[PDB]
Parts: sequence; structure tokens; C-alpha cells
Amino acid sequence: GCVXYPWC
Repeated sequence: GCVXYPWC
């Protein structure tokens, strides 16, 4: 759940 994906 890395808010920013697919480009974190």
C-alpha cells in the first residue's frame, strides 16, 4: 500500500 505506486 505504498501511496505513489507503481512509482514510489
